Amino acid sequence: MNYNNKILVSESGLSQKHLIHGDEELFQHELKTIFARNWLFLTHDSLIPAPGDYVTAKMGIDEVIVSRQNDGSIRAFLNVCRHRGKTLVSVEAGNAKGFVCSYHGWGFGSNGELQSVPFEKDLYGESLNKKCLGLKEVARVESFHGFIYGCFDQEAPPLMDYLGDAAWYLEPMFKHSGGLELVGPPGKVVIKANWKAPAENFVGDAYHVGWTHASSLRSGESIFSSLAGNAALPPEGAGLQMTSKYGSGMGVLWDGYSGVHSADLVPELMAFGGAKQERLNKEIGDVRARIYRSHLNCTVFPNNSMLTCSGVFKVWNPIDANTTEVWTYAIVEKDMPEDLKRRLADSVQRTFGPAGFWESDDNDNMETASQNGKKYQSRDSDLLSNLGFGEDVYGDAVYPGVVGKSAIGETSYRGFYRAYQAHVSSSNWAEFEHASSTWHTELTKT
Amino acid sequence: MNYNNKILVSESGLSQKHLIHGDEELFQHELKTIFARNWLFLTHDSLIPAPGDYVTAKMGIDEVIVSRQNDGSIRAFLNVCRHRGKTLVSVEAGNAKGFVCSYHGWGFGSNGELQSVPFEKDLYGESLNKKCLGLKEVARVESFHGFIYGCFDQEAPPLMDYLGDAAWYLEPMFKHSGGLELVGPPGKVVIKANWKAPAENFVGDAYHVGWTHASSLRSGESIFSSLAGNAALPPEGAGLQMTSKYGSGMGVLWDGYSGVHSADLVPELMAFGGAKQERLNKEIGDVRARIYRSHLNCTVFPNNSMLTCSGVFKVWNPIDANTTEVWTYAIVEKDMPEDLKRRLADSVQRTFGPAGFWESDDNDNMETASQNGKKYQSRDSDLLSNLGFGEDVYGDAVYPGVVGKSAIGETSYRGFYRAYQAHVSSSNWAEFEHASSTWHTELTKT
Amino acid sequence: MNYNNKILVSESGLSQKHLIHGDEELFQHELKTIFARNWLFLTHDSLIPAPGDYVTAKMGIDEVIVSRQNDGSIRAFLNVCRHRGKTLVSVEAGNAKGFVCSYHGWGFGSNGELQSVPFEKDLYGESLNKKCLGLKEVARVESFHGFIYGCFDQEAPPLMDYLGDAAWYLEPMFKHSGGLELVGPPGKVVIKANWKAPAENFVGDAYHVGWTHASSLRSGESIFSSLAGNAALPPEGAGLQMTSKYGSGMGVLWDGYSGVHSADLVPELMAFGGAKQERLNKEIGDVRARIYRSHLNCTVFPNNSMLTCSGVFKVWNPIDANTTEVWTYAIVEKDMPEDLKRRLADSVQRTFGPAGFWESDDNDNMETASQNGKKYQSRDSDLLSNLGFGEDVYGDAVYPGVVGKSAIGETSYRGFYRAYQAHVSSSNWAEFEHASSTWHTELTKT
Amino acid sequence: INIQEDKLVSAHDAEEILRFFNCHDSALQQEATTLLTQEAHLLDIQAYRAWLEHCVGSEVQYQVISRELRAASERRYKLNEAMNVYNENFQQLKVRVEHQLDPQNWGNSPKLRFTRFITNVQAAMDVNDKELLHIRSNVILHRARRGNQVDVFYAAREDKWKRGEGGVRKLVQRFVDYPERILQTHNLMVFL
Amino acid sequence: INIQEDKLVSAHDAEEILRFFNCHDSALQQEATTLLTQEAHLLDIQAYRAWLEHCVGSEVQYQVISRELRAASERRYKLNEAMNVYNENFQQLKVRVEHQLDPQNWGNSPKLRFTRFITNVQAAMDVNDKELLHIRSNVILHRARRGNQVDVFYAAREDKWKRGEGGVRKLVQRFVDYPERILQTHNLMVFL
Amino acid sequence: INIQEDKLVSAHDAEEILRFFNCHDSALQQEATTLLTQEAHLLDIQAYRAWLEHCVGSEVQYQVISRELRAASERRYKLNEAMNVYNENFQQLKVRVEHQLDPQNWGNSPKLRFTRFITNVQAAMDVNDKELLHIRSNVILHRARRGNQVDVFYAAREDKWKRGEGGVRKLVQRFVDYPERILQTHNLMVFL
Ligand SMILES: CCOc1ccccc1
Ligand SMILES: CCOc1ccccc1
Ligand SMILES: CCOc1ccccc1
Ligand code: FES
Ligand code: FES
Ligand code: FES
Ligand SMILES: [Fe+3]
Ligand SMILES: [Fe+3]
Ligand SMILES: [Fe+3]
Repeated sequence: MNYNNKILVSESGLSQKHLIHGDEELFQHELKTIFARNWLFLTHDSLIPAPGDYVTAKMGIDEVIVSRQNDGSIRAFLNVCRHRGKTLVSVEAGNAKGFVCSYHGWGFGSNGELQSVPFEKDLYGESLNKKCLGLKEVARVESFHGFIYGCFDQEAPPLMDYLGDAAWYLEPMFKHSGGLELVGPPGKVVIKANWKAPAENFVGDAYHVGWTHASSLRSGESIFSSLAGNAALPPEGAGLQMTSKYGSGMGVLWDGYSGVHSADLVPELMAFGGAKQERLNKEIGDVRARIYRSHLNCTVFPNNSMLTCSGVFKVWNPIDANTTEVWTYAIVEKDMPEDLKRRLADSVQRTFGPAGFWESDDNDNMETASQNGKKYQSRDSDLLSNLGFGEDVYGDAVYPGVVGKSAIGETSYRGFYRAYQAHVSSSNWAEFEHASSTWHTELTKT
Repeated sequence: MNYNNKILVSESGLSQKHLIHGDEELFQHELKTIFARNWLFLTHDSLIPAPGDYVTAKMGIDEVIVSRQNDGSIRAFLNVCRHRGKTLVSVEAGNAKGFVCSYHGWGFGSNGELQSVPFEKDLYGESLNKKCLGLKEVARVESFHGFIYGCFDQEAPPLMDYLGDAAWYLEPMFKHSGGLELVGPPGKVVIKANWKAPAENFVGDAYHVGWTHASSLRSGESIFSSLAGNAALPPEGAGLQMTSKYGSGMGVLWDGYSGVHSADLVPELMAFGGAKQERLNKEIGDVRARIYRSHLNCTVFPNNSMLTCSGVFKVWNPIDANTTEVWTYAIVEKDMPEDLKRRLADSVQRTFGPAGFWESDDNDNMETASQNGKKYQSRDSDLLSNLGFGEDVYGDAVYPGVVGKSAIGETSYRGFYRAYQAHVSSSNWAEFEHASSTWHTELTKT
Repeated sequence: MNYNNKILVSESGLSQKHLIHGDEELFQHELKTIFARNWLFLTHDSLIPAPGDYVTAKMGIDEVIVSRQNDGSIRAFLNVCRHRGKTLVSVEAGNAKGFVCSYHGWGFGSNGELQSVPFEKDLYGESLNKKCLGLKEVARVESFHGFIYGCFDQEAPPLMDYLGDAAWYLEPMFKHSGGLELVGPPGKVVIKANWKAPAENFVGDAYHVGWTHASSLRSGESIFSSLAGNAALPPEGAGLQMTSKYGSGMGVLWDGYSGVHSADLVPELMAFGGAKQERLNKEIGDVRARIYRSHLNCTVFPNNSMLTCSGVFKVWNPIDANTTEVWTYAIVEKDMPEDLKRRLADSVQRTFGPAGFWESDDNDNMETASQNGKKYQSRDSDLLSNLGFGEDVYGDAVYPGVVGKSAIGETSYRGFYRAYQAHVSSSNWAEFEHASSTWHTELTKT
Repeated sequence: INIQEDKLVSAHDAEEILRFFNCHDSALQQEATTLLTQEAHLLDIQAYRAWLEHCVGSEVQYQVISRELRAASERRYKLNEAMNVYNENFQQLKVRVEHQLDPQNWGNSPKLRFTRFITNVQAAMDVNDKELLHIRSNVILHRARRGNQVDVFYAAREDKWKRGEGGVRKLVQRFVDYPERILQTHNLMVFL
Repeated sequence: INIQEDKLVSAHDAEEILRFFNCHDSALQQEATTLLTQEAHLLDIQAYRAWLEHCVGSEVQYQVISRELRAASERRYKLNEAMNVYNENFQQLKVRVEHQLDPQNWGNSPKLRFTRFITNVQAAMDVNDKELLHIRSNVILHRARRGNQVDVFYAAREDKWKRGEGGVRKLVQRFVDYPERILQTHNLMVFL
Repeated sequence: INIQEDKLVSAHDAEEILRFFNCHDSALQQEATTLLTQEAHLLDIQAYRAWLEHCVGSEVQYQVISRELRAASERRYKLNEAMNVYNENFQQLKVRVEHQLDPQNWGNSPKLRFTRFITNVQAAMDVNDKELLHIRSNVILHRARRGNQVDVFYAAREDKWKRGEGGVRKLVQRFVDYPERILQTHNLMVFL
């Protein structure tokens, strides 16, 4: 397939070829043009707070070690020995000043440097240039309010610029709330779906909620429960959708601070969020204080998703075109009482974790939609994302980005896939930029 | 591999490259040139008799919904939602006026039309052209005496013409017997063989019976039992072999009406078939009445096989070059007593079903022959099908098609693989026709 | 990938691209340029001593039948029927005058000839040319002191020449000891590693022993036990490394006759080997008699490895780029007392068999190093084998081959990968020879 | 169990529960365990003739079904719900045993290896036939052959056992509703 | 067990061993086997309401954890060692049961098939609470759905059971430390 | 069992059947179940030293074989039929236990997870040695490590147990003929 020419996503992001969820050659191409190029979630300050603390993370199909340095910075390195290529670290988290390879015993510092080689003097003499044998380092590592992302491509925009218009929506919860903590360890489950299936669902799919999650809505008694079985449509002005230049987007459901949490948490949460909102009105204004306690379903392009307020935090780690390893953490506000943090974390896992009953409603949807992308008569078929097209705006006085002023639509699908196509057809960041110079105009046509 | 030029099947179908049973690129090519082009078995009238009745079926690796319309016709559709591509129907059979997708709730009629979209007015307004969003329909659906076949290619010959000379042999049992019923549900088992391995075996392999099935012949006491361990060769004139332009073929074993059925069914069956034959003599003549109660081992090209009289009905559903999902139904004559129908169906499954002891004799043969097709030193080796070559005829006064007037030979292998090669090297039906303009001459050389 | 041009192994064998352990296209290319071209281990005289005795073996991914002929010679044939390609023999060893196919009953002699075809006269008449239908024969089968190797390529050097300078080191144990026997049956286990990972480890990796096998060294009390956890380096002159033109190489650890065997066998073995060495001094000289009772870790290129004295004998049978089927036999000296042979064989399996505790130490090392070769950021990375480079010699007065006069180094990695690269980039033996005309000069640079 | 409240429970399954929740005879559970363990041992070592002689009643029905996947809400479509993978009388079992033991059953060389794991044994005498013993048990059946072929079967068995020749308790009915619709074990050529 | 000598053994595991090695009450092991077999039967036939009514105590904690992989020698890193796949009280179990039984749970059509294998049953009364029964058992849980989906779960269960309404012994605590860190079963949506 | 009639049955297997079909001592089957359950518990929690001290006799032979695939009709080829995956005396088991517990056994970090399922327990006293207990049982052994590695082992065990120090019954022989010829579990580094 010629990725320079092949139209995988149609103009304005209105449709995508179904093969994108199934084609292994394209998956391999995405390793280069999506995963080696873009910002990927690694960890949170809260999981590696002290010098020497480390975790392992995936970046695409690669594994990295992410380590807190003595100077308080964070550096990340391929989890691969520079000698004969053995996996260096076999655990998920810990604290160490270095990592010794179990094959021939080479010792690397937390800073990636090759520090020791067994019997170096007797074997190598002075001939081994250890200075050139440090672990392969992730070129870019940056923080968004404690959330640590990595990028293999030195040419990427800074993380803040990459978030584009999405940052404005995230800031009330990520910054102005006093800050978030990530509660680990994550649940980890393999699903038989393409990474794009859950990514697209979290970025912009409010339409599916009443029908897909009918049983969870009815059974759980959460605040969005009126939607069960499409019994009721959210009122006008119940929310909005947004998307951005580099592909990140989200839905906003106004005031939905207790999110998917069952009635057992609703009163406490609605009290807590409302009390903080009252304080934030004076700081960031009424609209942004309201956004703080509004439910955001967001994907940070390409494969990191979240539900704010619900507190669900996801990584869709790619394995192959029909296999994804799902990591699920809980996010909590730092100034919540500890007992509430604990119950919130359990509730995140209860609803969206490995045995998350909400998450289970989505399984067949993502898996079959992905696997059908391999089927002969469907490869060249068109997946539709045209809902709300021709009613999006850009440059609004209040809400930034390409915005659909309705709770349910496909605005964020369009922006996600526009960015995806621009990357797949480009060899580097400069070409992506050229392919994106009229990004918002393309999205707001008609 | 260049399929226009590569000789996968030698002249007159005398041999085939072993790689055809193992090569995944060729498997992918077969999806286009074999499965998307030819007639494939779907279901029987008896399994979807009433309006709204439906079943799911495979066509190649694609899945379709096959539905009885209100007007009594049958239409078939890809089992894939036109929105975001989720699998629409997750069951094997039922009755419904429509199918609702579990992702966003789109509702399709039994006629494939997009009939309802949740909250269409509020979300899409008048902008959704539902008339262009019907399920992807199978272009051609036709019946052969209740047996329903589908074809994705609008350019295919009518099913009756496609059966070619094979139809004449099938008609006494399929038509003149008063009609057959398919007894469901089918057994379903995955084997590690190429779909062509069982297809070729059923189309033309009488040679294997005495040796492969020695234990089943000896243990079961069926009428063909004298063959066990090659203890005895069928007498001259015990049967014949035939093949046809579009690849279908069969063996005929004269008078073998009780087939593989154990002695417990032999007297009843031999009485029943003989009594009907006596009536049919007056209608269709002695020869065709005899064919009615003669055992036919047939493959309807490409991947539907059967043993008439034994009542075994097979679909070899392709998964990959070394994986096939085997569907096994029983066929019974409509005017048989119900108790006999029931015992016949159980006996079909007993012998050739998921725990079919006869079918089990074939497992290692098909699986290893297929898997060896991947082995380096065997890929370019030649599978032989030359038995009886130079003794076939065409245009016989009594028996139509390319015919070998002997019970055991490889006539039907040659016709099967001649048609296979003509399809693999052609881009469409017109090219197949051009490549087949001297089909019978090629088969009767020397 | 263009194998004529792609530098997979750098000059002097100093490094290799990590992708060589993971790339499936290269694996397929190795089937042609490595496995179909080179000498591969089949069996030992001791396992097929009498006429009619046979075993099955892998040669690359192909399976062969290896049979003792009536004249005392050995011939080997593809385990594939010449009719429709079914696997002929389903057992691992036995005694027979021939092999009958379970599909249609064709009978082949132990000499590969098609001897019988069921009902040949009635079916084929005189038309079947059985003389042209013998099993596909392995072109070359030769013995090295009872050890039987095969090669599909008629153009290969004789086995003795192919062993090159390695033969000199093997001869004291293989020839001058009075001869070895292979004790079967082998253990068989699948590991998730590339065949090259264990091959390279056995050919030249003494460096890993103290660290990888720290626990086995400490627990087992073998003679090499001082090395546990890199507690001690072998003294100067503790051993050497060698490599050869056609890729075979080994490490020599002086005097280590009891090898990895636990203290329970150490006194008996050290007595036995020392007593035979005393006799051999007079026959082959002191140096070669000492080599006899010195521990050799050797790979016979490409995928046969051994530890002499320890008695471990390995075949790394390739399945795919990250899958290898490991066969483990014991080698014993023919003139050892039978009870000692039995205990030695059990000890080989105890340490390096399916539940070999030493072998288990290596699992993660080989598996992860191999699997990392598929990871995007590692494919183009360089595996290092530069230890000892610039200190190797060729043409030494005492020790032949390219030799590193130190116990620990990467001399044998370099020779292995030099030969590997010359094969991968060549279309035939003549091209390999041309690419190898300065093989030792390349290895001894600087 | 009220199946109007417990919406996922079939009438048949609710009836079978009732059978075991009532009288609990601990000695009977132990007898049943012995019976099933000995049966599984005979099968595992491929003593198929001994199995027939010692474990199988002359009036046996040995039945394994595969049920077509239908909608939970289906109420109109009423055609054959299942097919019989096995539905054997004693003579039909004997045929299958002779097929296993035939020296020209090529698939049995080299010899297969069977390992059965029987768990969850429950036993209850029939109310009306005081000589009829109901036994329920689950089986994991591991079949290994030809170096690298491994097939694992999982099933619940509803049995009836009755005292026959010599007072020996023998199987007079086995019913298995096989839980996997599409077999991924090459075949179901094993005695569950 | 001395965990300073048996270096691989956790303090928790050593404590649990001690519980069963002491008093052996054979009748109690038999009672526990019956209890667990009946519980597994109710779950297998998807009688989730009956399971709650008959098997689950009002004060239940039903907990399944997933433990982060850490170095055997780790001694400094002290953040949350595990997450809760399940950590349910009775009402939370009821929510999950209602979710299973809801007619708009699309994933339950066609109906799932469950088969449980319970083994290695051990039972001991608590020392201090004479009405608290400790039961340990292992489960293999086979779930089949949609033609060719097959998921097999493996776990050890540490239970506490206590007599409740009508004198019926009911589950008041289940603890499972799930042995596989990354699930390869699509989800853990089964009651272990 | 007549092995001339039951053609698939080996002489060894027929001899082992005979052992259990005769005297049935229900109390002995229960004792054996307890013994094997406690042994499996100690192994599952990786209390390998405790296993040696409490479960393994000083005179033990612990043997697991792998048998070469040969023709069912083979009668001439008479070379070594099997190799020993394990064939350990007490000291050799101790070596393996020390290897497991060594802090430089890198493969044991992060810690492995074991779950054993023991079924089909049969027990009979030896005729001639009144202190020798024959126990047969089947094991499923689940080993999980490193996130996504899962290996499942299946075997039948022929044991002899004898009272040793303190009157404690200990294993003096275990024989397993491993059913899979080519292992697909990376290794057989588990105590069956
Ligand atoms: C979009 C993924 O799931 C959601 C979305 C919106 C609200 C609640 C859950
Ligand atoms: C050809 C497949 O099987 C057969 C064939 C002919 C007769 C009986 C069975
Ligand atoms: C090299 C593979 O293993 C070895 C090597 C040398 C000595 C002992 C074991
Ligand atoms: S591979 Fe890491 S030290 Fe050699
Ligand atoms: S995928 Fe079917 S309604 Fe959206
Ligand atoms: S395939 Fe061997 S005789 Fe036909
Ligand atoms: Fe959802
Ligand atoms: Fe057949
Ligand atoms: Fe090693």
